Amino acid sequence: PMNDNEKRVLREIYNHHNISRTQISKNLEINKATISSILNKLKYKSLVNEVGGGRKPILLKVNHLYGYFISLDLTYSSVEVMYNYFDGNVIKHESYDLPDEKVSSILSIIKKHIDIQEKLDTYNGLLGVSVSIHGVVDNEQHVTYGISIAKKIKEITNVPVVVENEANLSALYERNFNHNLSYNNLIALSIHKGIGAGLIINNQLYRGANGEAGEIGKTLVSKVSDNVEIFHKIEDIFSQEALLHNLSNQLNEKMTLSKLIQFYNEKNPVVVEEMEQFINKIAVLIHNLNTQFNPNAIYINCPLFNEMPEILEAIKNQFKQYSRNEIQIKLTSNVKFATLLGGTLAIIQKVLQINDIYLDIKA
Amino acid sequence: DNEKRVLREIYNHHNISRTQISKNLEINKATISSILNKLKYKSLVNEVILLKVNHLYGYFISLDLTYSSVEVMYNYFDGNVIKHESYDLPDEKVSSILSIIKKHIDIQEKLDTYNGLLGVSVSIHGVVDNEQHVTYLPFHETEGISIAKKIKEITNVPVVVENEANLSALYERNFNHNLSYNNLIALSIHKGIGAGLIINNQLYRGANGEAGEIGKTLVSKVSDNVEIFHKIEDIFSQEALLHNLSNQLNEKMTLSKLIQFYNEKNPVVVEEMEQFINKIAVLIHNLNTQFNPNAIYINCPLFNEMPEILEAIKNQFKQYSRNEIQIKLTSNVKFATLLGGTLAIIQKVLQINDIYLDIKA
Ligand SMILES: [K+]
Ligand SMILES: [K+]
Ligand SMILES: [K+]
Ligand SMILES: [K+]
Repeated sequence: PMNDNEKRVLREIYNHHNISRTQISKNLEINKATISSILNKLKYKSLVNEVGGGRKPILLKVNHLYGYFISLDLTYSSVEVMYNYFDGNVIKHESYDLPDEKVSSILSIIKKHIDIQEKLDTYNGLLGVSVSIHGVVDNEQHVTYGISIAKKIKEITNVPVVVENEANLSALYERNFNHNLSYNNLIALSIHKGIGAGLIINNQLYRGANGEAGEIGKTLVSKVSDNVEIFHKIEDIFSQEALLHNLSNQLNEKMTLSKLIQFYNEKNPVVVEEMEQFINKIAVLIHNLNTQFNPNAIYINCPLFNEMPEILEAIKNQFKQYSRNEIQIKLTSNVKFATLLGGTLAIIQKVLQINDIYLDIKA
Repeated sequence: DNEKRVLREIYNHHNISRTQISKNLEINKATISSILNKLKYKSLVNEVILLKVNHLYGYFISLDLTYSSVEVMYNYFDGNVIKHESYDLPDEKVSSILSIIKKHIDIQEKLDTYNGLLGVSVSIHGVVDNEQHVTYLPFHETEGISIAKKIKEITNVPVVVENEANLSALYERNFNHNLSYNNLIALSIHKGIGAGLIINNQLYRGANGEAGEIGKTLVSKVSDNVEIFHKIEDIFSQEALLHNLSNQLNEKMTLSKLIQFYNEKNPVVVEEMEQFINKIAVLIHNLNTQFNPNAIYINCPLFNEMPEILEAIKNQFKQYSRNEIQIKLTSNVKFATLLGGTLAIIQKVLQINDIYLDIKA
């Protein structure tokens, strides 16, 4: 009957660390008697606990032992497995090598290394699974890029499942990480094999009509050759994979990220020249994203930049040649866990059926 | 605010019964009758069984500051057009705009309404930040003057200032609300390239009011082994097209001359048009991969004069994408911007955020 007000009070508890009963009442404009009644039902269901002059305030927190969630990240070479308490806090994290591209190999890892009957000292055990992918998910949870990998995971685990693009999940993470700065407009820019963007617009993850918003890697740019204008996808020019493939052709050897960093630190001229060009293209890309979306901030997740964070200053310096806008240009706020923790947020929101959980999980 | 909800229902459903309002809002008939009696008492609503927004409560002014004119639209309280006037703009000066406003608008005139002028919307070819500061006005000389403050001082009513493409997107939202297109773009192609963005049924302006300033996107061209970056509005805006045809044909090219030379099948013009159509198709593909809207509404004077070019854009778009995005021309050539302005001032004065009224003239 009071399902909505129970959800509202629970959301306040997630969003405000050790909030008082009276502060919940004030935030929601609901009388103290009704807030006390709602809290008693939430305490009775083991969802919330009380925290251990004049009257002492009653402080509330989410009961981390109510159950746990699993956040999965299906990368190009691994299966990342994160376990989170009901309050979002990290229990443990594991990384498994992915022997090949097969979905069967992913499912084999999930079956072999995840014990779904394990309660991890929680009352209800596994409550839900988030799945992060390097692909496109439509608004009806269909992976569009026999049976979907998410539905295959839903059957193996037998709990609610959410599937989402990795850049979209990282943007949810950045929304909550920078919520204290009120950055209600931001972009999580992903540069790896492709170029992807997680878009936060007016504090909401914007997915577009088909879940393809922020598929910036597919943007077409022209180059006139032999008096013929040819269009190319920007991710075929300056994704990290395109940079490595280009350098493999120029140096006539197989280039890996580790070799690129080594050759760059050694100041190999072919690599230095290509890096200056790559840095310039990314600076122009940030300018273009700013004139299109005009966010408060952009958070770049590029393995090369995470290994050499000083390149952020070269991007910022090159950006100044094109624009005087004060957009915050940053690297990802959490190299290891932004995507995984964004997944934790998405599964919490789905299982609870509560939007705008602003919880900033520190890990 | 149930009083605001009932008023919004009456705006959104022209002639709605007391029982239909009750059903739409899930509020009992007695409370709806009580709310309606207060709204009738305030002269905001009139009876026709059916309820209508009292058009004689007052009126609004919607202004459009174009490159060469000051467009002045008068609207009743229900949004209906009273009249529209167009004044020549002698020069770029903001002082000349204010002189026209002071000379041709009688703010004491009630126009048979009870309260007279209730508010003014101002549409500009430029950037307005979220604090109503005009931060970019390319074809007009500001001279330090605050458009918002100066029009508010002259008219003594609430004033909203907004980008023309943003106002056109607000107009398309109302026009295509029955199709539930909560994500759309109003693409403006004239001297520059601009976009009004509707995201999740709301006008998205960005952190500085610069969202959709797509004309400033930089693209590179290698010349004499040097990579040079250019703003796309300097390459394929309508002005840029006319400029490159002026250099190729060695004569001053106007829109009227372009259409004439195109219909005559002048080879320089026919090839440049095929290239222009292709660049706009790629632009729509790029906007779709960036924003992925339900629909895009293009406002380009060349396309409004030759609407069949929409089919050539749609055909060329299929070479790049299989997406089912609706590609259309503006739903109202003459008044989308002005009527979007009417909507923005109605929403501001009433403090009601999702009004879907669709008048066309
Ligand atoms: K990445
Ligand atoms: K995305
Ligand atoms: K100003
Ligand atoms: K705009």
